[PDB]
Amino acid sequence: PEQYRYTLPVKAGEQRLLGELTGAACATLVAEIAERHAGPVVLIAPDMQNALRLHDEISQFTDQMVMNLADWETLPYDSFSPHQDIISSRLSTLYQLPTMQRGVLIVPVNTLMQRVCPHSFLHGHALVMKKGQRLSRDALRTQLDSAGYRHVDQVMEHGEYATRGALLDLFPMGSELPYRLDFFDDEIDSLRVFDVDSQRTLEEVEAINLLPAHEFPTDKAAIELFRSQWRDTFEVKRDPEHIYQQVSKGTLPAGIEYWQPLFFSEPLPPLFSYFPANTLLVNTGDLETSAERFQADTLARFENRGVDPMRPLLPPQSLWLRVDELFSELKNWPRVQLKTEHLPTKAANANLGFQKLPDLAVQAQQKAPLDALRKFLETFDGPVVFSVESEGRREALGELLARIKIAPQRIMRLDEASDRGRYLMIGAAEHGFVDTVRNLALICESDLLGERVARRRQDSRRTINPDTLIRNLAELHIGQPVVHLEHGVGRYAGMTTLEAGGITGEYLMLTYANDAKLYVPVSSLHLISRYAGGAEENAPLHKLGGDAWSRARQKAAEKVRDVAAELLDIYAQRAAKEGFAFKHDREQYQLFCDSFPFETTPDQAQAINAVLSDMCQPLAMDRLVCGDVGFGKTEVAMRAAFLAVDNHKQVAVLVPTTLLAQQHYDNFRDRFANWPVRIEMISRFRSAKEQTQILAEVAEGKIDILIGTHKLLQSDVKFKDLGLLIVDEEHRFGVRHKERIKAMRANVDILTLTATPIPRTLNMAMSGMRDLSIIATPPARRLAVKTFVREYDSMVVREAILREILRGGQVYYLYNDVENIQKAAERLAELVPEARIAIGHGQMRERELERVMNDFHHQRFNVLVCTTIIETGIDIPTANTIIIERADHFGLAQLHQLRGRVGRSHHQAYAWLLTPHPKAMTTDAQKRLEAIASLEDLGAGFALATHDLEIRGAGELLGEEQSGSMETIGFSLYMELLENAVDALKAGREPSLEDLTSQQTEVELRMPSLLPDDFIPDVNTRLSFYKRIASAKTENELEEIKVELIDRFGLLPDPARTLLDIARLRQQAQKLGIRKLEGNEKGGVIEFAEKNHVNPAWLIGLLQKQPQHYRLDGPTRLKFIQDLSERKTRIEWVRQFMRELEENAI
Repeated sequence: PEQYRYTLPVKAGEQRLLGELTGAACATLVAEIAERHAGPVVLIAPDMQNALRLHDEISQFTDQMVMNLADWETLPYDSFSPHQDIISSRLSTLYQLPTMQRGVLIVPVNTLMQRVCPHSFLHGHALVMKKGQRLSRDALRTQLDSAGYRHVDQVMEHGEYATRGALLDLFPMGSELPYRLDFFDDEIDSLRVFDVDSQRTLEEVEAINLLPAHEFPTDKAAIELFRSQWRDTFEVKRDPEHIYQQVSKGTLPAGIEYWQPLFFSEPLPPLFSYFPANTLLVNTGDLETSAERFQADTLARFENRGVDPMRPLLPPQSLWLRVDELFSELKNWPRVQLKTEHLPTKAANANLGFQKLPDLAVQAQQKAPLDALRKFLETFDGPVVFSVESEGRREALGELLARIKIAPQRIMRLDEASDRGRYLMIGAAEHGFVDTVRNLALICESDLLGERVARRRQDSRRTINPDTLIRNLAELHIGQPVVHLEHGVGRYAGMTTLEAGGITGEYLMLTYANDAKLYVPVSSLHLISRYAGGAEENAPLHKLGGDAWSRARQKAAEKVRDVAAELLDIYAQRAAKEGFAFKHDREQYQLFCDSFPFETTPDQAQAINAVLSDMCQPLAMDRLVCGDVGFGKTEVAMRAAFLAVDNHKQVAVLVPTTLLAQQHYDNFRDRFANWPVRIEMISRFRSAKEQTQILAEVAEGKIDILIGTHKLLQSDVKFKDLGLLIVDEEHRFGVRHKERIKAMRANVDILTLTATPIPRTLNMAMSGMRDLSIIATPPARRLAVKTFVREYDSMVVREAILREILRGGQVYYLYNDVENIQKAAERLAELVPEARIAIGHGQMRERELERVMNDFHHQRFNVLVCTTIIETGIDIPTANTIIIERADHFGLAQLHQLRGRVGRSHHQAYAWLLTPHPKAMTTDAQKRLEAIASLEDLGAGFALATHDLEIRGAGELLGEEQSGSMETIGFSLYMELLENAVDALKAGREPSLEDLTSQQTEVELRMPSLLPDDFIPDVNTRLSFYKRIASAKTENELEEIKVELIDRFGLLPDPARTLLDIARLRQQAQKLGIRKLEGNEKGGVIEFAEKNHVNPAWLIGLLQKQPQHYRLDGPTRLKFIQDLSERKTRIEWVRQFMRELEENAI
C-alpha cells in the first residue's frame, strides 16, 4: 500500500536510516532515492574505492545522471600536480553543480572535506564562443593564455591549444573532446570536434564553453596577488627553486595545487557551498572513522613535509575542513544513511527486505552441475533477472541457461519484471541479492560461476598503430637507425633546405659510416624505412658508396628463398598424408569446460577452435600458438589434451626446463581434477627407479598424459597409442634435441606453444607454409606514465606506495632477488604498515594467478612483490605504480616492457626505476636509464619496443639463420623480400624476382615541391607526410592525404598542391613508362622506358600536325616546346599531356 517502508528526509539533520541491504542493494536504492525527489542526491562514499565501483552500479538501475566529483588523487602536500582529465572533470562538475536539478553525484569523504574554489571564480572566468563571434584568432590566443592554457604544436591533452595558420585547435577544460576552430576575416567561421589521435575532424558543432585551465587563476593579476599573500604568510628567498620565485617567473611548480588558497583573497569555501537548495545527501559506512583518519594523515603530512625551506606549507585549515566543520556543515542537509546490519525499530528507520542469494554456483563435481540453479528456478514464483556485464557475456548465459531449458526475456529497467518471468539485464552489477519486500531475484555471473576477474579488453581509446610509427616514421628522433634501399642502414640526422636550380627543396639528412652524410630528396623518401631489428642498440652502419650492402641485400634474398622452399614442400607433404580424426562430442567438451568458468578472449577462442579443428581433420596437425601468460593461455593446451584423451589416446608434453615441467604438471593436475585422467611427469624431480616404474606404466597405456624434460627424449620411451604431442617453447631445446624432436613428430598431431608473439604481417605471409594461431598482446596505448630514476630511498618507496593506496589502487614491486623474497615482503610491510603485501613467485600456476588477481580486485591486498618481469605481466587494471628495486640490470627491452605494465586512461600512472650507488652502476646502464627517464608518457618507444619483441619472436619461428639477415637489412625489407619469395614460389616462378627495385621515376617541373615551414612547423610531422605521399600508390591515397592536410592545417599552399600533384604525375608516369620527365619555362623532355605504352600513330600524328611543339631526340627521348612561363600553366599542360598520352595508350 504505501509505495515503500521509508519516507525521504527534508530538513537539516533529518536522517532516515535504511537497513539490511546486501550486494547490488545500495546500487538499486540510490537509484530509486534519485527518482522520487525533485532534487539532486549527493552520495557521499566512505572511500574512493567504493565510489568508483558505485558509479557503474547505480548507472545500471537508472536513466538518470550518475556523476562523480573526482579527487586530485595526489597526496596532501604532494610533489605532483593533478592529472589534467581529473581537473577538467572537476571544473566541469563544480561549474554545473549549483544548477544541478536532478540526479546523483558521488563524493568520497576524502574529497568532500577538501575545499573548493569560490563560485565567483568559475562563473566569472567562464566564456562562450559560437558559429560567428567577433573574436580575432590572435585575440583568443591571448585570452587562452590568460585562462592559463598551454601553447602546444599538436594539442593532445586538456588545457592545450595549438596554432596552424587559418586554424586554432584547443582542448577546453570543461569538455570531453577538443575543438578545431578555423577563422575568416576576424570572424570565427566554424567549430569542429576532433579526435586527438586521428587529429581529423569528427562531428560538426556550433557552440563551445570555455572554463579556466585550473582551479585557480593564472593571469597577470593572480600572480601579483599570489606574491603578496605569500609575503604575507612565509619568508621569501632568492634561490631559483623557491615556490615564490617560481610562481613569479610565470611558472607552475609541481605540487602547487596545495597552495590554491594564495591565488585568492577570499577563503576557499566548503564544497557544500555548491550544493543546490533541494539537495539530498546519502550515506554509506561511517564517515567519522574515515573522516578522522584523513584529518590525521593530513596533519601528519603537515609536520613532516613542512620542513623544506623552499616549500613552506599552509595550515590544514586553509585546504581542508576539520572533522568538526564537516559534520557541522553536514547537519544542514537531510540525509539517508545506508547500512547493511539489521536496524532496531526506531520510528525513523526502515529495514528493507533484502537477503543474500542462495548458493547457486555451478559444481563441476556433481553429475548435475546446474541443478542448484535448476531447482531454485522451478521452486520460485517471482522474477529472477540475470545481470550480465557485456553483450558478449549475455551470450555466455544463453549457452549456459540453455542447458536447463531457460532462454530469458530481456528487460532494460527492472520494473518490467513480473511473476514467473526470467529476465536478463546488461549491467555493471558484480553480484546479486534477493528481494524479500517484493520477492525478486538478481543473479549476476559471479553468483553463478565462482568469481570474476577485473579486466576490460577495449583499447580503441588510445591505440598506437603498429604500422604508422614504422611505415611513416612518425616519431623519428635524431640518431635512430634508418634504412635506404639503395645504400643501407644510416642514422637520421634531420631535415635541411637546400638550393637546386634556384628552387628551394627539402631534403632528409641521413648519416652513414665515417659521418658520410647522404641527402635524400623528399620525393624519394619511398626508399626509406625505419630500422626494425630486435636490437636498436646494435645496428649496421653501412659505408656510403660501399659494396657490403648490395651483397647483404642478396645473401638475404638467397636465404629467404631457401626458407620459403623448405617450408612449402613440408606443408604440402603433410597435406597429402593420412592422419587421425578425433571426433569431439559437444557434451563431453562442455563439461570439461565447466572446470574453467572464465571468459575467453576472442583471439584465444579463435585458437582453441582452430586447434580443435586441425585435430578433427584426417591430417596430422602441426600448429603453433603464440600468446602471453594471461589467465587462461593454458586452456588451448588443456583442451587439446582433453580431446586426445577423450579418444583414448595418450598425450606427451615436452618442455625445456624442469621448473616448467613441474608447473605444467601442476596445472594439468588441477585442470583434470574432476576427471579420471592419470597424469605423470618425468624430470629431474624423479629418481631413475621411479622413471622406470613410470615409463613402464606409459607403455602399458596406463598413463594418459606424460610431461617431461628432454629426458623424455634421452630414453626410448614406448607409448601404447600416442596421439598428441605438445611442445612448449621448442625454440630453446638445443640442436641435438631439436632433431630428436622432428623425429618424434611424424605420425602424430603436434602442437607447439610459445610466449614471444609474432608480427601481424608475418602472419598472412605464412598462410599456407606454417599453420599458426596468434593470441595478440593487447595494443600499446598512449597513457600517462611518469617514469623516474632515483637511487634507492625508502622514503620514496613509501610515499610512492602510499600515493597509490590512497586512491584505491595497487602497486607492483619487482625486487632485487638478493635475499629471501619472504623477508623483503616483511621489510616492506614494516616500512608501509598502512599497506598489505602479497608475494608473486615465478611460474605462477593458474590457481595462484586467479587467487592473486581476485584478492587485488577486493582490495584484500594492495602491493604485490614480484621476482621476474613475467610476473609483472599479470592483469591488474588498478595497479598503476610499478617499482623496480634494481632497475639498472635491465635493458630498454625490458624496462619499456615493465614501464607499460602500469597505466589507466584519464589517470596518472607512475614508475620508479630505482638504482644503487653511482659506483655500483655500469657506465652503459647509467646512460640506458637516463634515456627513458626522459620520456614523459607512454607513447612511441613502448609501442616500438613492443614491435621489436614480436620480431625476435619472428627470428625464433624462422631460425637463427633468418634472424641474421633480419638484423642485417631490417625486418621491414626482409618481410618485403619474403612476402615476395612466397607469392613467387607459390605461383610457380622463381625468387630472383629482384623486381623489388623501383622504376626510378623522376618527375621534375622546376617549381617548388614541398611542405612549407610555416604550413607544418613540426619537422617530424612534415616528414611523416612526405613518406606517406612518396609511398602513396593510388590516386585516392593522394587525395585522402590531401583532405587530411586541409582539414588539419587548412588552406593548401602552392608548394603543397605542387608536391601532391607532381606526386600524382610520377605515378601516371610509371603506368605509362616514362623513366623521367623534365619540364621548364620553355617546354621539357620526356624520357621513355623500353617498355612503354605510347601509341606511335598518336605520336607521329603529333609530330606532324604540331612540329613547332614536339621534336624527337634519340630513340628514347621526346622534347616538347610550349609556353610554360607561369608555374601554374606548366603543371596544367604536363597533366593534360599525361591525360592525352594515356587516353591513347596501347
